[PDB]
Amino acid sequence: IVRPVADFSPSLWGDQFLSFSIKNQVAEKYAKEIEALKEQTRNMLLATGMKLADTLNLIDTIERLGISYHFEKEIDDILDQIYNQNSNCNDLCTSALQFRLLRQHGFNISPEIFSKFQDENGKFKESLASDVLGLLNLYEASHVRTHADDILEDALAFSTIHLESAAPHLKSPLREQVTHALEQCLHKGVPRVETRFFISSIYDKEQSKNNVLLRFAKLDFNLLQMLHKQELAQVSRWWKDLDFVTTLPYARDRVVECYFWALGVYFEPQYSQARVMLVKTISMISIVDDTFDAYGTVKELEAYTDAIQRWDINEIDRLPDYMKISYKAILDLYKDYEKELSSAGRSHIVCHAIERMKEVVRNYNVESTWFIEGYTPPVSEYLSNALATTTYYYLATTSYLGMKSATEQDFEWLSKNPKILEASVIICRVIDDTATYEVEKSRGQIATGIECCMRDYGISTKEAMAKFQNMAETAWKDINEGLLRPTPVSTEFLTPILNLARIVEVTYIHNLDGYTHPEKVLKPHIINLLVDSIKI
Ligand SMILES: O=S(=O)(O)C[C@@H](O)CN1CCOCC1
Ligand SMILES: [Ca+2]
Ligand SMILES: [Ca+2]
Repeated sequence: IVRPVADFSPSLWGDQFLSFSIKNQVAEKYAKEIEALKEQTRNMLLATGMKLADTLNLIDTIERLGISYHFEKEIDDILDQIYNQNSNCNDLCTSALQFRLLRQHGFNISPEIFSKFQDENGKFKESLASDVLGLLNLYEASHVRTHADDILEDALAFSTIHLESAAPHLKSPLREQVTHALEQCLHKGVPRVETRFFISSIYDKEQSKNNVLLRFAKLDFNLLQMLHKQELAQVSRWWKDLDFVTTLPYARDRVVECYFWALGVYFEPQYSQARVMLVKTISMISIVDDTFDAYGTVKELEAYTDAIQRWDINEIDRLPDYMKISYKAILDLYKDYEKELSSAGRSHIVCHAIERMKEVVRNYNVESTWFIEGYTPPVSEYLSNALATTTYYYLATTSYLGMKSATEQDFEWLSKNPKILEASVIICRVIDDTATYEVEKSRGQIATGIECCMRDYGISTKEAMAKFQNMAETAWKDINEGLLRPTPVSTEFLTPILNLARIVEVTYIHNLDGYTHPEKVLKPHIINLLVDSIKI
């Protein structure tokens, strides 16, 4: 059997993450000062007689500084108050910020708040073109619309064209904030990534910065980073001891990139166990993906697929040696999961992730069959198979395993493919297909999403690209509506799904695959998040 030529670049990281020993002295000093700064900051939030604009800016700053997870109660109480008071009487900057912060937190504030800023056409008054802070907040707000917010249809185009026009002459760091925003809006960004940029590039350079907040933000960021580095070392040791690097050399070695993905889903200390479990899964299904894609024969993949469905160590003999390696590791990983959850009495819930893995692997096999037969399905049939092969139903389910307050009813809700999950899956599917179209067309993949789309509708590659973009825009409006209260499950279980969508946007920015090619996109992120501390 002549296998295909391996052409994945090695891990760019070597072992620089394998061993990290926390300096307990520094950690305890940071935590002790953070405790004091946390209380000071709580008192800023609870201060009476604050103006609306002042309150919204405080909340926004604390969120962008990445320290709002300390104040979920306080911030919710305040936004709820603001939501229920309906004092509609402000300027563009405050109105746009009010709208965004309320919507991001699930408060269904009416988009009518923007009507005073528009003419009879629903087009924004061009007289606002010289209000940069208004334009910026409108811009950010434009990204949180649902299907009921067509009044905001023009906001993105309007704010973008005038922000671009104004940017070169703005003072710093406002210029850099505007420029960054035009490239990466806050709502669709990975929170830690935007937080790192905001702290170091913007807030630290603001003449008006609050010193208590800056200090709090730098210490908290660097302390959590210590945890993230301990987690990544622990995960690096686990991966090294699997040695897929050598025994399965055909597969992408990207456990660091997988950790960045898990960090994007949640960064908070309380999700440490959830994070470690998740990254192991992303890493392992990545192995399986490359087994189907870039190594295994048709006959081999059939056997592998059927053994996964049956899920039993007795099936290993029916597999080639190299497939036995990953197959035992997969079964082992889930036994580890059950054991790790045993003391919380939550072992039983692991079955949900297992069934989603089986689903993924079934659809991998279908994808291979199609490729071998040279079959180009209609878009509907393509999607019925390729949505699961994003792995996103699977990763979302996996993300709940370590979350201590996840219940059976939460998994039951997720198992029904709720709308917010479906949207996140679609975004991953259509962005991936837009980015990887030309590469996979050269590899002979006649069953790529874009190809299917072209042949089905009889349209050019350009028009097919656009239709997929539309599906992405539709899906983000669905995610946004999916966050509005009342929510079908607690918000804590929506945020990972939202964050999975963000990860797509961030990983495939400027239409390239940053997971397969981490050097351009992911590498600076990983360095900013997991190598370099923020200089204090
Ligand atoms: O290279 S593609 O195969 O087109 C896209 C893959 O990166 C998708 N998987 C890989 C493993 O991590 C989860 C997503
Ligand atoms: Ca693949
Ligand atoms: Ca793909």
